[PDB]
Amino acid sequence: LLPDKEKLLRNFLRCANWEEKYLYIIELGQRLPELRDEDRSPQNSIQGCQSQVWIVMRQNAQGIIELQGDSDAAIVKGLIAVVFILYDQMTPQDIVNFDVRPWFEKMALTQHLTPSRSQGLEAMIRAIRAKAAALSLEHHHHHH
Amino acid sequence: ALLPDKEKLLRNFLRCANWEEKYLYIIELGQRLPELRDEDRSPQNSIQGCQSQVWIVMRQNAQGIIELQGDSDAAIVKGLIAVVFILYDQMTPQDIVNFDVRPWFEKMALTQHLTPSRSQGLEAMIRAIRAKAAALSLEHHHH
Repeated sequence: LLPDKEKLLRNFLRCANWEEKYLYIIELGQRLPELRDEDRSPQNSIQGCQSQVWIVMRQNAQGIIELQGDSDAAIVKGLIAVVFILYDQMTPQDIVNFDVRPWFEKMALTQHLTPSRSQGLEAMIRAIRAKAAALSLEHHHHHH
Repeated sequence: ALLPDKEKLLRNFLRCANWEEKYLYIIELGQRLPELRDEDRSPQNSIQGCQSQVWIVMRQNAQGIIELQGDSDAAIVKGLIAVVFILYDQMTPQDIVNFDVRPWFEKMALTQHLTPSRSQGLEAMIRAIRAKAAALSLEHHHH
């Protein structure tokens, strides 16, 4: 399976150099479960990642998010796994108020990946939070 | 192959803006290598110590120039092969023997920030080539 966020950060920082870090991210991506051919459709497409990206978020029998995704770009799929780890086992509202910025700063991703890659990472985060917000946002009564 | 010359190659590396762009450029250089002749890929032209399958075939044409072709099992290593071919482009065996690559690898910081084996594999292919070059350099061309 995928390590929790605490272990991800510790293993990442334990890598002796950036090639090891880069291949570790890709390795995690390859560990993601296969995406149902049925879910690999436009409805689940994410734009702005310089590649094909698919992400599906659904709530189980309880109110906890279950995330699945894929990318035709290995490094992008790895970033998908990194975000899944950080948002793992959270309710929609937990995802909305969870600040991931400090985790990425510690990993120093934006400083080692291409700007285009970093933008793709921001796009998926924004897309996941958007989906989490649509499930928890307030429909204020003064707006009915 | 259609690749920049040493001089251009170096400038290109200097322009890389981040670890990833540089890493992928090395992979790109490998992707620019012509495919090896169907089974030119022999245990003979096999290089060892590159933490992967590496093949390099050396040839000397009618003009005494060394022509090199290669391929690797690992994309990054194949990029390192491409770099080596560019450095030795259009050289005679003797040229390859007295060419000090050290200053070039140093300015490119080629294997820096890569896993340890990369610089080991790089050293492997260089000694392999220099070895063959020296052998040929003892038997001189015409003039």
